[PDB]
Amino acid sequence: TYMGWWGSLGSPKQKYITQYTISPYAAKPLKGAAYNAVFNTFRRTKNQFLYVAIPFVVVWSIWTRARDYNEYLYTKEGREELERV
Amino acid sequence: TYMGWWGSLGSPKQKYITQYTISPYAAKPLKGAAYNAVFNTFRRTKNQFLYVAIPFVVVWSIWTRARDYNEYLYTKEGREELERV
Amino acid sequence: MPTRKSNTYLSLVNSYLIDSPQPSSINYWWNLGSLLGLCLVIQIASGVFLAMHYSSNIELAFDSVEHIMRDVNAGWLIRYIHANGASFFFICMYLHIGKALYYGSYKQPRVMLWVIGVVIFILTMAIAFMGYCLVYGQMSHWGATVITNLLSAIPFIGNDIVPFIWGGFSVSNPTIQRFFALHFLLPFILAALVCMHLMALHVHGSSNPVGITGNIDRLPMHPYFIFKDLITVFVFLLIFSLFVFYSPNTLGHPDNYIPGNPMVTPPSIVPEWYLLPFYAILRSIPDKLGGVIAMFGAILILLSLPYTDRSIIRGNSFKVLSKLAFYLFVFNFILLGNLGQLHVEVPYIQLGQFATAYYFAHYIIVVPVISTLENILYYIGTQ
Amino acid sequence: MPTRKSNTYLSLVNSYLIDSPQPSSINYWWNLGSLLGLCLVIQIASGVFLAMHYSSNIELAFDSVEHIMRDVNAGWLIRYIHANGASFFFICMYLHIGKALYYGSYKQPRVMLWVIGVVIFILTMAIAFMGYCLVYGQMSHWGATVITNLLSAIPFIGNDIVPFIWGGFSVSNPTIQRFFALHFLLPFILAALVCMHLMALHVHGSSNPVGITGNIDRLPMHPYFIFKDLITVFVFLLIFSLFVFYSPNTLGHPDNYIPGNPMVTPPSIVPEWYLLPFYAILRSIPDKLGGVIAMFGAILILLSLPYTDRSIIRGNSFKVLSKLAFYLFVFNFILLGNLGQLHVEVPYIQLGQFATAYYFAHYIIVVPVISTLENILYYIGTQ
Amino acid sequence: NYQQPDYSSYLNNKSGQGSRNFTYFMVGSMGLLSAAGAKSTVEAFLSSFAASADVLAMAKVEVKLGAIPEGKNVIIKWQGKPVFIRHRTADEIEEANQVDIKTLRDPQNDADRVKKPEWLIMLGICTHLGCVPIGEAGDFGGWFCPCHGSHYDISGRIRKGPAPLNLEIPEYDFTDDETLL
Amino acid sequence: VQSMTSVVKAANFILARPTLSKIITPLAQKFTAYAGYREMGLKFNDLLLEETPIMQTAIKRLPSELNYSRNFRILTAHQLALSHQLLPAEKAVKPEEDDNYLIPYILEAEKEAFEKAELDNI
Amino acid sequence: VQSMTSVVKAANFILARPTLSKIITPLAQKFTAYAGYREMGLKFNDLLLEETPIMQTAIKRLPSELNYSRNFRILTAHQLALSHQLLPAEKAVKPEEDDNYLIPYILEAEKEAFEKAELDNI
Amino acid sequence: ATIFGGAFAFQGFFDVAVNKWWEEHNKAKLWKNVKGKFL
Ligand code: HEM
Ligand code: HEM
Ligand code: HEM
Ligand code: HEM
Ligand code: FES
Repeated sequence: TYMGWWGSLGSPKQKYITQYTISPYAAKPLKGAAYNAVFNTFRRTKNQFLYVAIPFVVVWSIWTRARDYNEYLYTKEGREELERV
Repeated sequence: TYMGWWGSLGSPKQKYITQYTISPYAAKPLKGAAYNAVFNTFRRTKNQFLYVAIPFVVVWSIWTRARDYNEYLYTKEGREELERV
Repeated sequence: MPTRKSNTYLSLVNSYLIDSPQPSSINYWWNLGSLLGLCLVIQIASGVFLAMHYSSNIELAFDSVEHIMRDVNAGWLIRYIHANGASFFFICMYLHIGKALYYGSYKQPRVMLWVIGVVIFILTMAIAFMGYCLVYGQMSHWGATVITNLLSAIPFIGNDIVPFIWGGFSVSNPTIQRFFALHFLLPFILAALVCMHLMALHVHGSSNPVGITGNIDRLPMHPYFIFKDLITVFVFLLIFSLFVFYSPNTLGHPDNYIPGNPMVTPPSIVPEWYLLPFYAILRSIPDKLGGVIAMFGAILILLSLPYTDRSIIRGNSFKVLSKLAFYLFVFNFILLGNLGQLHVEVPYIQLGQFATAYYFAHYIIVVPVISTLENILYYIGTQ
Repeated sequence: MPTRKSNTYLSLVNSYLIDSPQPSSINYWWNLGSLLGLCLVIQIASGVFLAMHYSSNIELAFDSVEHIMRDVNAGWLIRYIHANGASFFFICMYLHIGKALYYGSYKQPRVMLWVIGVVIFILTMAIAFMGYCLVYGQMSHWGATVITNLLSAIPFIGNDIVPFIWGGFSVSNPTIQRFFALHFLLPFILAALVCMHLMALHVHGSSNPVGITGNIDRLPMHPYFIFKDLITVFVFLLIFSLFVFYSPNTLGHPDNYIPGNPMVTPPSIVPEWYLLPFYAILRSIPDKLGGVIAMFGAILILLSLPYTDRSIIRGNSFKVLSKLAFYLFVFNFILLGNLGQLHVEVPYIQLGQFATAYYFAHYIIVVPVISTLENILYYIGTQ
Repeated sequence: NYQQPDYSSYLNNKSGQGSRNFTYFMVGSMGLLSAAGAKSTVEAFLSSFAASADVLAMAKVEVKLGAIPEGKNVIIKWQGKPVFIRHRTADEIEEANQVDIKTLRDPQNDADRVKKPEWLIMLGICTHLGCVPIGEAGDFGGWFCPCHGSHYDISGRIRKGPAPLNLEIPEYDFTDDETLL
Repeated sequence: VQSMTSVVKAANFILARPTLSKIITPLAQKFTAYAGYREMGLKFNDLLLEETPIMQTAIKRLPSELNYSRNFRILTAHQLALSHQLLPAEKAVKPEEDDNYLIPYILEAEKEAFEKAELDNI
Repeated sequence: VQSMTSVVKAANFILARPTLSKIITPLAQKFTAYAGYREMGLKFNDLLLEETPIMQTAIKRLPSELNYSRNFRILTAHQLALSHQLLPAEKAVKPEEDDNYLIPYILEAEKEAFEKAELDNI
Repeated sequence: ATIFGGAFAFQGFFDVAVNKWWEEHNKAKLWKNVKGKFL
């Protein structure tokens, strides 16, 4: 398999890396939650916006044209065009 | 645990024991089925009979006594003894 | 590695069926487990095909059963299976408990396994009883009524729990509907318990008729004990056919074919045969609370058994006195089952009290006393 | 060893919940799995409490549901839980498929898991649909009728399979009763498939939002991703309560509260929202057999996805074009779902045909072409 | 190495490739007997899925026929699906007299779609997404499928819409003021 | 389960007193002969419940020859139970060969365990 | 999954032709810049799907210094994704450092596998 | 596979054997043989 248990997770020989951390009780919880959740969230949204906007814009433009045409067909002035279809 | 897989079943160090056997397709199947199923089965029943018969005899004697007493109670002669109980 | 080991799913199937290192000296009794599993399938299988036609409404339960018997194409077959197969499920379960009691399959390395066993037993009984209540015959209805009335004996909560069970003020439509739902369900909880049973079996393996360690000579399972499982399965199915097709109502009670009527109690109330022993115990104790406690103890004392069994040697195959005690216990259990169906009469009340006394005395006196005596006798004889 | 490792059952619980080495970089999306399990419990739990009052007979199904709503003590709560919880089950499952599609959770090491995923999806749909048929409202009955009529399009066996599905000559009492039985059952088969899903996950572990191997930096699950799962679970339950207690019928269709009447069809036939996309695909293809084949392909092609995705890099997080393609596919899927509930009209027939065309084109053209193009672009860029 | 135990008595008398062939024979016989038994059991169980005797008896149920206004469309409940018994007047018969070998997904005429114009029998279930058509909204003058707007001709032929076929005609026979299914 | 320490305690409680010895010992030999394990080649100590840490230690501390003889006797017993046949009288284990070979090691194991328990509760 | 050998074949097919090179290569650099993996400390070859026998062999045959550098870069990427932050532009992996260090070993593994497959069907 | 087809051979063989032995053992009792007397 590609993932063992804790003793051997399949990681390559790892060496020269030092990891530091502090106790949760000694660390401030939710330090910059107020500032982070605004500024960093806006940064993430800015980075990922176009990928969700361009597809959304295309699909919603297609949906809007289809919906508007459908609304137009079922009206007194759309009767003839509905009949032709 | 007390039973590992095939490589290490927990059996002590075993040594000097040679196990011979012949293949099927080269042995008489049901070699002594007819004679054994009679003689050996009778031998096994003979050995194990008393253990089943003495408890069975005791329990069935108790049951027979109770059943006969119950049948006797509900008769024109058992009416008085039934009333006394 | 072979596909039967590399793939996790096939790896599990292999560990349990194809390469499970079973001991080489196991009798045919060790096949009962497979049968039980087979029966669990059958109970479910036929069961799932009865709910497709069974209507749980109280005014439709019995008519729906008769519709299954008379109108559905193979409905008679499905019902007779689902019923006689439950009877056979309990036959095989009693044989599987008897085997575990004779051979010390409940002793140290497998105590955990034994515990799940007991739980399964308890759970199964519920299921069976509950399913029986679904037929809503005379005996069905009045069995439900008697059960709930006895459970009404809990010291303080008793008066309040019963309406929660009945879903009303007496066995009625809500009771039958909830019994149907929980009866459809609890078999799958029992399947989970059976999976836990198999896990606790696989951790330490199965025992031997000789009791001694099997590790010295263990056999695979695919060519061995799978083809023994087939003998046992086909014998089971042959007897199951002799019952299902010929005399399928032998194990049942005729009064169950009279639609339930609360205003007329039948002459006698008896559970389905396999619950008769415990029912007898319930009647042996006069107090209702005493009776229910004594009954549930009659089921739970199997848990105490692995600790009261002070035997140094696993199993009875090599023990003189313990074999006599075991067979006496088995025949007293059959006597309790017999007294369960018999009316509470002059000799039978005392006989049932004595039988219950000895049934509990087995576990709490005879097994420890006999095991200790035989340990001492073994040591003295060899010296 | 600690009790949480020595004991077999606690060892399993430890392997899957306490010590499972999750990657440290997993988003909140990886919590959806847990939610689904929780939802699977809710659907079961609440579900079992509705079978305790639901009467499967055709002339009592809708009235029995109304009895639950108006008469049973918390019956309204249990029904709303069971319905909106199926809707949320499918919301979470669609999110769990969307995550597995965005990050390459379906790629080489986890294909089996992915396959089980798809099966689960398939199975769940059936369950959900079958459960809907139990309400036997107008929409319930007519959805059942339309599904059966379309399934009658199999070349030869179609004319014979449908009467087996109906148990008669039209959606009637046998159909509803068998739907109730299979609907009560298949959730437990789905629990088994979920356990298989979990084993196939455990064999290789879960992926990362970065896609690269997590073995370099993994964390236990008990301190981490359990209290993350608690956040996700409480958000789930908070929204679930916003729905269940306030506007519980928002996701349902009003016509389902009109008791089923075979002689008067409702103005429009639409499944519950979560099945709308596939329904749309079904109406996009004119031929009934072609429609059913395309519908089932719309799900089964997820199996083809792990092989058509020719990307050397797992996941979309670091891929520009693939992210545009994935979001376009997601929005087209939502468009198909929307078209599912709209009438067959002038623009919408063509729009649904194009939407289905691109839905399949995603898997069979866009994923392979885009993945290969991006592999080439990556290699050229670094050199 | 050493002296093996003598198996002479245990050895089979039969040929080397023959005994394994016989073993194959019986193992395959066991497998195929088990397959036959499983087939029998599975068929027996699945046969429960099929229509129970009650449903079969209820079907093929005669309908109380008789005099009714000409052109009025009566409704029945044979085999669950609605039956649109219509006593179309001579005007409908004359209209159907116009043959149609084209512009019809299934060219047909009252010659086969009805035994007599005074009593027309036709199942109301539509073709695509079977639904009960409206008895007077048909674009062709007959029934109309509201779900897709399909129009059913007075003869039951599908004129417009997503109809995959024409209005199915039940297998009901006619008699003296009675319907004989 | 009963400890070999307690089993031997009771056995020596009985054996020391002539009346109980005379009454029981003939019954002990009769019970051990009727037990039927000797007909399968097993000595008494082969029957002992191996699945305990004390007993596992006891076997793990057996000599080589006794260990191999025990392995062969257990295998022979398994084979005899497998084939539903017994050793002839001449090949069965005689009463004098049932020599209680493993008891001393089990007693040593229990002595160690009991001292450890006592000192942990010093 | 596309074999790396095929990826390099396509890449050299494009690069050899000056028109396709002049068109794609600017888009190639732009695409690798917009990909966003460099801001997390990852080189391109860190993203490669490790869970394959060929790739696993390639990793197993890396030099020690490259192996440790890869381990640290992967760990840093995991930490950054965990804390929802990106490296500053001065610390991000520059285009020149995205040096395709692992491709030679991957190509050697692919060559060995393809030779084995070809000879197995000789 | 050939298991599916072969199962038909045995099923049909036993089915026809029993459905030919049964209406011979019971021919005096079945309906189709008694209906003549009451017609
Ligand atoms: C070990 C598990 C089970 C046992 C031991 C068991 C046993 C029984 C028994 C003894 C009855 C009495 C039926 C009679 O006397 O006519 C019964 C009834 C019933 N059981 Fe089961 N059962 C099990 C599981 C299931 C399951 C999984 C289902 C799923 C539907 C089910 C469905 C039913 C139904 C519908 C009835 C009603 C009986 C009838 O309508 O004839 N059972 N069960
Ligand atoms: C559906 C019900 C059950 C199933 C499917 C099942 C399954 C099994 C299987 C497959 C075996 C191995 C074969 C054998 O030893 O016979 C086994 C053994 C055993 N059965 Fe069960 N079991 C069930 C219920 C029970 C119950 C209710 C008890 C006791 C109350 C029990 C006690 C045992 C024990 C202790 C063993 C171990 C036997 C040994 O190792 O010697 N079982 N079981
Ligand atoms: C009751 C329904 C389901 C349950 C309980 C379930 C369970 C889980 C769990 C516990 C995880 C690990 C946590 C996570 O990765 O989010 C997981 C991941 C996953 N889910 Fe499911 N699953 C279900 C349905 C599905 C379905 C229907 C699909 C696809 C059609 C699917 C695809 C996956 C995949 C591929 C993964 C692995 C994610 C990865 O490693 O990146 N699951 N699932
Ligand atoms: C993942 C598993 C399941 C899913 C997704 C699911 C989903 C659904 C859905 C959507 C409905 C429609 C109800 C409505 O719209 O009012 C329904 C109905 C129903 N379900 Fe479930 N269900 C599941 C499992 C179960 C289980 C285990 C039971 C056990 C009894 C159950 C019992 C019922 C019942 C009785 C109904 C009838 C609806 C009513 O009376 O209101 N379901 N199910
Ligand atoms: S109404 Fe759906 S096709 Fe006739």
